Amino acid sequence: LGLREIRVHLCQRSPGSQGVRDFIVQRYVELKKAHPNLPILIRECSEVQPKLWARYAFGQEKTVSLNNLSADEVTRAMQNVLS
Amino acid sequence: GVQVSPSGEKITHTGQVYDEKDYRRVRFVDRQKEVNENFAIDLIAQQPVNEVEHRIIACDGGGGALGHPKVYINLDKETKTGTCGYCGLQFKQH
Amino acid sequence: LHHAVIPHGKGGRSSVSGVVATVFGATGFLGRYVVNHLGRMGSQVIIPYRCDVYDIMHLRLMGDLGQLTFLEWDARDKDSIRKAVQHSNVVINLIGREWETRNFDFEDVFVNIPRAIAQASKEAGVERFIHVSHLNASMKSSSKSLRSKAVGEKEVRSVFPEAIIIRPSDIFGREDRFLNHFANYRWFLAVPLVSLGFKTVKQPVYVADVSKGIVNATKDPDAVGKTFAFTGPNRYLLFHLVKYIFGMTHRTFIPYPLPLFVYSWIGKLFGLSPFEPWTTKDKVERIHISDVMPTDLPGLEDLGVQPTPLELKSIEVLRRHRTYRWLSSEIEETKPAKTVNY
Amino acid sequence: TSVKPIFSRDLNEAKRRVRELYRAWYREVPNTVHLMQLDITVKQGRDKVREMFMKNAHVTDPRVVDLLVIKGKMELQETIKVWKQRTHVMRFFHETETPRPKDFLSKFYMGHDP
Amino acid sequence: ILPGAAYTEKSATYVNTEGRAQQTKVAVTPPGLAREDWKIIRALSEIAGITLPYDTLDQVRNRLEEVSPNLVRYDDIEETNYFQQASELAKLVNQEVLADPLVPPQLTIKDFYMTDSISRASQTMAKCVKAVTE
Amino acid sequence: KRPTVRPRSDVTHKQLSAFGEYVAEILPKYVQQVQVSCLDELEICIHPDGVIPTLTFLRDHTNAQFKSLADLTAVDVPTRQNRFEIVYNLLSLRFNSRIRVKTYADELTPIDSIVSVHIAANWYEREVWDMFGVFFFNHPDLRRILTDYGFEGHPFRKDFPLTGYVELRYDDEVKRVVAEPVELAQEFRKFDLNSPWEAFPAYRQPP
Amino acid sequence: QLITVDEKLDITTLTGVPEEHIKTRKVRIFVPARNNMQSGVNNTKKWKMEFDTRERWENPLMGWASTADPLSNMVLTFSAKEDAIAFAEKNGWSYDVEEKKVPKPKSKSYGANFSWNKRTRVSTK
Ligand SMILES: NC(=O)C1=CN([C@@H]2O[C@H](COP(=O)(O)OP(=O)(O)OC[C@H]3O[C@@H](n4cnc5c(N)ncnc54)[C@H](OP(=O)(O)O)[C@@H]3O)[C@@H](O)[C@H]2O)C=CC1
Ligand SMILES: [Zn+2]
Repeated sequence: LGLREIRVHLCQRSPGSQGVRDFIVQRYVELKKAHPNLPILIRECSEVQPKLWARYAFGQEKTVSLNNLSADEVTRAMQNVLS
Repeated sequence: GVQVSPSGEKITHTGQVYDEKDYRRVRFVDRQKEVNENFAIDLIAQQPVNEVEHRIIACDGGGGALGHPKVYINLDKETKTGTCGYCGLQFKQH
Repeated sequence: LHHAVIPHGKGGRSSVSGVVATVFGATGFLGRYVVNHLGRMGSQVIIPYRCDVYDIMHLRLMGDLGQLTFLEWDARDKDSIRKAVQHSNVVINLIGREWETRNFDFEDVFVNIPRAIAQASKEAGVERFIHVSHLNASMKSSSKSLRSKAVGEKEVRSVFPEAIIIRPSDIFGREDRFLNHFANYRWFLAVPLVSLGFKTVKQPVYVADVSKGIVNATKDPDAVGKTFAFTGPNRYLLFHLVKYIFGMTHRTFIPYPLPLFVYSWIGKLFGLSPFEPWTTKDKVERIHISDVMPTDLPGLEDLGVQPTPLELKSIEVLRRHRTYRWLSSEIEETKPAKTVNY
Repeated sequence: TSVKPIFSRDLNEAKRRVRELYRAWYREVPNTVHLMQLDITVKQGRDKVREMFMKNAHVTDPRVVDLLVIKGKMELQETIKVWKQRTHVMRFFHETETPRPKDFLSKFYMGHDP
Repeated sequence: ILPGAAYTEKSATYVNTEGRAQQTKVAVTPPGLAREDWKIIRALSEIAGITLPYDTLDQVRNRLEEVSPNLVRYDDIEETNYFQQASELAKLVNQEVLADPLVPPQLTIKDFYMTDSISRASQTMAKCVKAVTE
Repeated sequence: KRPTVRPRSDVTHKQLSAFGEYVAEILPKYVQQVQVSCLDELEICIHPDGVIPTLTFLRDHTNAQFKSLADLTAVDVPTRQNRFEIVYNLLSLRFNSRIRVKTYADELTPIDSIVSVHIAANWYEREVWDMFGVFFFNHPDLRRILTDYGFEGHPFRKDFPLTGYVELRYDDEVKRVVAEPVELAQEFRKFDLNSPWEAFPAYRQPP
Repeated sequence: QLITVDEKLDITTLTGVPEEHIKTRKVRIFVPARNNMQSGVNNTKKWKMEFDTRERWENPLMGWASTADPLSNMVLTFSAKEDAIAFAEKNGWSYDVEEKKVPKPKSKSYGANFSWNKRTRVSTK
């Protein structure tokens, strides 16, 4: 039912992940100030496709491949997750 | 050193006697476990300590090629006594 | 739980199960299969034997090193039984005879010996006890053997509860006394049957099934106060069963009726023998009473064995009796027996 | 990628030989159930034949199939003749080996293996 | 009680302070009726109605990849970043330090030989302590 | 004069190197890497298309009357992709000399048979097949020799375990000699013995 | 003539091994580490291929370490990593690789033991 964990996956150097790094440095502090009790896990690796996982009440997870996605589109998909 | 256990079995120089709940006592029924009475700890302790004159000596087993490799033992200490590694013969100097 | 009775291995020879077992009728016909199925998965099997060492050789194998311990005993003499069950978890009574002797009657086989064994088992402190009665075991039966076996089944509960009492039908196997017994009626040029075999029903079972059943019951956390009916499938009518025997053994078939009193006298004078008799009064009686409909009780499939039909394993038993001109004949040329339900 | 053949241009020319081999085995089984006094039925023998064929039905390289045909022809030689015995013939059925479980929980109950 | 296995007795990942994931390799199998840990959890689940999706270890490594893929990358440190955001985000909260010192608990070698269950159960560590305190 | 070490010759080395030049320049289509060891032994290495012509040549030529096959072997080397290094040991009886012919193979790259040249090679090729799995073309029988009849595997490969995969014992339930999966009362104690010190710098594999 | 087999090379049906020790078994390809009791490095320099160890138990008679798997002491030797990867893919086994580990080259100097300013001035000999 309710949202329990989000977690983001990305790379530090593959440009398909750019827009996620910019989104982090732009909106992460704002998002955490808006959701100070929610955990949201940012884990970066070398060469993988970005993802965004949404952990609901039971073991119910939802992925969306936000590869080569501008930061505004990242934030739109993320608000779709939050709502 | 052939003390027995409360179960009634004999005990080896390697304290090994099967526990009372171990099913592997069946093999000793109408039978017996081979355990040696002549222990080496007791029998090497039942030997004197060889006073010597020097501070370094040499121990073969006693037969030359029938003993063990010729090693050398220091005897500078007086808190204790020297001791061979192959055999267990002890030494001292005065 | 001692550290040595912890099961290890991939479930085979040279492994461990924790099934230290005293098997008292091991020198027989069911006990050899029991010991085989125990050693096949790794388990110590104490085997008390009174016979000569020549007749324990086939049991000397069927187990890895040190897992088969034989020790001599005597039913008359206690302290030859405590000595056996002194270190065991399980005890499996298979003792039984198809005739009395000067030294041992049926009471002193099915009643007093299980009572002593179970007393020793309770005093030693073992966890289980597998008694083997008969399916027809009833205090109101016709045979001394069956009444004695019901009395033993009751007295074993009275002494050692938390027990397992298996009640098989008449078992068939390579060296049985059921199919071989009916097939050895060729040496007489005609076979007698009470009422021509009708009004009699037989639900035989195979040795491997009973053996696997015992060998799982010694590990099942269930089956502590449960009786079992090791019957097998395909209830058979005696005339058709003997016809199938004498078709698979391709000799001939000359049936004819015979009353029970003259056939009983025949069994008596055959049992007049110092050696292993061919026939006995109690054997005739046990042959000519039907097997109970066993569906009031669990059976094999409640224990982890799918029963085997007679038609698939009988040739292994019956090809011994064939002649040349028929020894090289297959299972699918005997127009199988006619089953009944009743 | 551009390798040599053995007895095969590609897979259909090899499945031809495979079916020939199945043919020989199907024709041979009733003779072996009779010669050596097997205590089984002709149906389950041919079922074992089809089973031991299907154990290698996942393969596509023609060279593998050709070597398997060769091995099967060797086994068929040994079985047409009575070089081998009731023992080696009944060794396919696994009549003593308890069935290896394919469930997680039984494996967990006995053993540390998967 | 559900007996598990030790680092000598299970292939397992253990991430260090750096972040390097590192795979153990099974040396000896665990004793008695003791088993691997994820194995016990999945068996529990199957006894319940959950029945977690994975049956083997490689599937569990795929799951670890789904959660945190820094873990399958054995002996592969990965450059992290984004400390300035944590700085901005911790500068907000106002929790004050105490005017009280900080001694670590491992103040001497006497407190080094016994730090966990395995070291607590050890004749050699106890001999070392008996030697250090005397 | 050195009593502990072996005495060395010169003429045999020169002879066999000259004969290696001979075989090389006379049979170039098939030949690779002719070599002569420290101890006097010639060793020719061959493309598998050259087995029958090379063996017939050394059998039937006048300066090379190698008309007696001593061995036909194989050596499993999992490193090289073509694992099996198949060998032929031949002697002359006219010049009192031996020679070695070598070629390579794989599980799926068989070799022409040789029974048309040396009838001795029938059972040897059957053995190589039984032990390594190297099929041989136009061989008369080519069935196992040494292994059991219902045997699955090629033992002398390095990827086959020493103790095998099956084990035998007689079961009273079935009255046969059943084959069961391997289970040892004592595991074979493998030992690590190779010292970590270069004893032979001449064979120093460089990096 | 030649043949167009593009799919992967597979040999599992030819080796005649069972399914258990093909699918269940896991392989570790590695260059063996140096035994730190010795400064010798020749037992390195070759790649190897081990299998996952399995249950070893004590025979109740004598205490001997028993096994049910025959690949307990299976150890092979390759001169390159490509060859071991090829062999494991060929025999249907699943592998896990440990990339090579070389010691760093270090600037050794005996005169640094006798420095004027640095802390390398060792006090013994
Ligand atoms: N057809 C069958 O076999 C059926 C059997 N059963 C039951 O199955 C059990 C075993 O059947 P089965 O295996 O055929 O029995 P067997 O006659 O085949 O062998 C039974 C064992 O009992 C031992 N035994 C018999 N009398 C004595 C005695 N007086 N003192 C000591 N030991 C004795 C024998 O030892 P030795 O031979 O060395 O004297 C023998 O090993 C019996 O309890 C029987 O009631 C039930 C239904 C069918
Ligand atoms: Zn000495």
